[PDB]
Amino acid sequence: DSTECSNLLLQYGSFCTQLNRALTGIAVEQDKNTQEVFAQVKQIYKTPPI
Amino acid sequence: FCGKGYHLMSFPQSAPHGVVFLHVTYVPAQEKNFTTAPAICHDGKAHFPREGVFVSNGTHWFVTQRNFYEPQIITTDNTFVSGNCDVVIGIVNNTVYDPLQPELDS
Amino acid sequence: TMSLGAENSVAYSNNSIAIPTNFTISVTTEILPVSMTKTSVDCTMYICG
Amino acid sequence: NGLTVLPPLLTDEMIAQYTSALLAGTITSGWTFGAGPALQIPFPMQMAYRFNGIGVTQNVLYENQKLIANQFNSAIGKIQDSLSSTP
Ligand SMILES: *[C@@H]1O[C@H](CO)[C@@H](O[C@@H]2O[C@H](CO)[C@@H](O)[C@H](O)[C@H]2NC(C)=O)[C@H](O)[C@H]1NC(C)=O
Ligand SMILES: *[C@@H]1O[C@H](CO)[C@@H](O[C@@H]2O[C@H](CO)[C@@H](O)[C@H](O)[C@H]2NC(C)=O)[C@H](O)[C@H]1NC(C)=O
Ligand SMILES: *[C@@H]1O[C@H](CO)[C@@H](O[C@@H]2O[C@H](CO)[C@@H](O)[C@H](O)[C@H]2NC(C)=O)[C@H](O)[C@H]1NC(C)=O
Ligand SMILES: *[C@@H]1O[C@H](CO)[C@@H](O[C@@H]2O[C@H](CO)[C@@H](O)[C@H](O)[C@H]2NC(C)=O)[C@H](O)[C@H]1NC(C)=O
Ligand SMILES: *[C@@H]1O[C@H](CO)[C@@H](O)[C@H](O)[C@H]1NC(C)=O
Repeated sequence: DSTECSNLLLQYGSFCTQLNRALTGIAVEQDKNTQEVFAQVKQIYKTPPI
Repeated sequence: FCGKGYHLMSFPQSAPHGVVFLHVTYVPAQEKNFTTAPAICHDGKAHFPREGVFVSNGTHWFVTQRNFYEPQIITTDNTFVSGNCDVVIGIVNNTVYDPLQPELDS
Repeated sequence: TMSLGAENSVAYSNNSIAIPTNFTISVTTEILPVSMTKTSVDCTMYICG
Repeated sequence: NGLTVLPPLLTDEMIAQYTSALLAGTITSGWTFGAGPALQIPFPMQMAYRFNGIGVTQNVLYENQKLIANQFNSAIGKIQDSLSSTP
C-alpha cells in the first residue's frame, strides 16, 4: 500500500503489466486445456436405467 | 486428428504465417433402427457376418455393412460358420442361402 | 450456470442397432500457426544507441 | 500479499458430467458418437467389432463372452483396489 514505492516502481516502466499479462495468459490457458481435454462432445449422453 | 467424422482426405492452404487444412470427412446421417443378432442359427450351425452385421426390419433378416444400410440376403458367401448354436447368447433362427444349391439341383 | 450440452439419451437395448442410411460429406477448417516474425535486436544499439 | 487463486471455469461436477457423457456414449454407441450421431449397438456386438479391429474373429468374443465379461469386471475391480492400496 506504499504510494512512494509505487511511484518509484513506475520508473521501471511496464514490467508489472508484462507479468500480469503473462499470468493472465497462463490462467486462461488452463481453462482452454480443460475444454480441449473434456469438452469434446456437445451432447450429454446418459446410460439406460437397466 | 483430421477433422470431425471419418476422415476421407484433406487439402492444404497457405495462410500468413500459417496453414489451413480443409478436412473432408464422411459423416453418417439418417440412421434407422433395426433388430440385431450376434449370429444366425441354421442347420445346427452358428453363422457370423464376414464383414457386416445382421439386421432385421421386423420380419426378415439381412446382412449389411456396418457404416451404411445396404441389406443383402444372408448367404454362405458373406457369413462364416464357427460352432453350433448352443454357445452364442442371443442367436436367432433364420435360413442361410446357398448359392451352389440351385446349381446341382438343375 | 453454463449448460454443458443438450441431453441425449441413446436408446440402448440388447438387440437393437442403428444403421445409417445416408451420409454427409463435411469439410471443416483447421488453422495452425507455423512461423513467427523473424526479429533481430542489436543489444549494443538497443541499450546504448 | 497480492496473490489470488482464480477458480477454474469448469467445476469438478461438470468435468465429472463430461466424463459421464463420454462413458455413456462409448458404452451405448461405441465409437459412432465421436464421428457423428450416436448409433446404438449392443455392447457385446461393440466388443466383437473391437475384436475385429485387433484382428480377432467375432466368434471368439461371442463364444467366450461370459469369460470376457468376468475378466473385464475383475480387471476393473483390480484397478480400484490398486488405486486404493497404492499411495
Ligand atoms: C423387410 O424387407 C423385406 C425385403 O424387402 C420386405 O419383403 C418384401 O416386401 C414387399 C412389400 O410388402 C413385397 O412386395 C416383396 O415381395 C417382399 N419380399 C420378400 C422377399 O418377401 C418386407 O416386407 C420388409 N418388412 C417390413 C416390416 O418392412
Ligand atoms: C431354433 O431352432 C432350434 C432347432 O430347430 C429349436 O430347438 C428346438 O426347440 C424345441 C422346442 O423348444 C425342442 O422340442 C427341440 O428339441 C429343440 N431342438 C434342438 C435341436 O435344440 C429352438 O427352439 C428354435 N428357437 C426359436 C426361438 O424358435
Ligand atoms: C429407435 O427407437 C427408439 C425407441 O423406440 C427411439 O427413441 C425414442 O425417440 C423418441 C423421439 O425423440 C423419444 O421421445 C423417446 O423418448 C425415445 N425413447 C428412448 C427409449 O430413447 C429412437 O428415436 C429410434 N431411432 C430412430 C433413428 O428413429
Ligand atoms: C441422402 O441425402 C441427400 C442429401 O444429403 C439427399 O439428396 C436430396 O434429396 C432431396 C429429395 O430427394 C432433394 O430435394 C435435395 O436437393 C437433395 N440434396 C442433394 C444435395 O442432392 C438424398 O435424397 C438422400 N437419400 C436417401 C436415400 O435418403
Ligand atoms: C435381451 O433382453 C430381454 C429383456 O429385456 C431378454 O428377454 C433377452 O433374453 C435378452 N437377450 C440377450 C441376448 O441378453
